[PDB]
Amino acid sequence: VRKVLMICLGNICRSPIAEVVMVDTLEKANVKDVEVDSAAIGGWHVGNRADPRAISTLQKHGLKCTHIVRQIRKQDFSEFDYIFGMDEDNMSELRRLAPKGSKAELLMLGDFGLEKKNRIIEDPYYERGAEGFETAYQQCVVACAAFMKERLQK
Repeated sequence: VRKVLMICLGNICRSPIAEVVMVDTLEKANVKDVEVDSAAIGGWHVGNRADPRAISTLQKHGLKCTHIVRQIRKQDFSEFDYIFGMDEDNMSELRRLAPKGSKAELLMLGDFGLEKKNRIIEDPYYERGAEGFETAYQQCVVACAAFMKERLQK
């Protein structure tokens, strides 16, 4: 099995969408030997569910989110083949957390598929509405497909 882990700062807005979109993306491609999970850098929301705006955004697109927030752990860097951050702050945090020489490949999700200017998946939490969740969703749809096609399907 190949294992993919989506990471964002709190695991209530961005990475649960990326996790759900990746699973949906694998399903449409009939790729069955890839497991997907998500987790948080920080611990504020551990035990909670995704942001209501993330849940509603996925529903809008016929997807469901039943994920429970957990925090990343060091053994993640030995269990997962691919660990994805959403933005450059994510990448810095993952770099400092990864045990040197651990097997996980650290990638930023938007380096796949998107144009350069659209590669950062921005934290939507502090906006009023859910527009920032929809754009994260659109980005994940493009990025996840491209990653799957290049790296997972060769």
